[PDB]
Amino acid sequence: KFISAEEKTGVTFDDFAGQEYIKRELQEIVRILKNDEEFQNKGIYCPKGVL
Amino acid sequence: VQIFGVHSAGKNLAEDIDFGKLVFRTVGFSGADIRNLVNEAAIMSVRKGRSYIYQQDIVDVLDKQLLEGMGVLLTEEEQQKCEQSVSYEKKRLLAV
Repeated sequence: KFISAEEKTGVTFDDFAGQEYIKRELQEIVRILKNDEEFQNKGIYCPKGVL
Repeated sequence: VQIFGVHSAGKNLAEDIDFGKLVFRTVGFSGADIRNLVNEAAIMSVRKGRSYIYQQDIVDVLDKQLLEGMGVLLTEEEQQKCEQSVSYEKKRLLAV
C-alpha cells in the first residue's frame, strides 16, 4: 500500500527545457495515448514501454 | 517487399509509395522492423498534417532513424543555427 497514485505533481513541461526534441517525441506518445481513437483510425499504435 | 505490403495494407499510402526503391535501406530488417517503419511513417505523415503517407515520409523516417544512431537529436532551427555558426572557408574543404 505504498505506490503513489498521484494525479498532480506540480511540475509541467515548461520546467524541463534544452531537449525539445525529446519533449516533442514524448508529446506525440502522450497525445497518441490520450487520442487513441483518432490516431488509431489510421492504424497508429503507441509503444507499451519507453525507456 | 511482401512483408511491407502485408504490414502496410490498411493505411492510406499515396501514389508515390514504392518500397522497391527503399529495399537497400532495410537490409537486415525483420518483420517487426518493417512494421515499426510503417507505424513511424504513419506518425510522421500525421506530424506534418499530411493525409496520406508519401515516399518522402518513409525517406524522412529512415533518415531520422539513421541520424538518431550517432547521437544527433536536433530540430530544424537548431540545425540551421549551428550550420550558420560555422564559417565559409572551413565548409568548402568539407564540401570538396
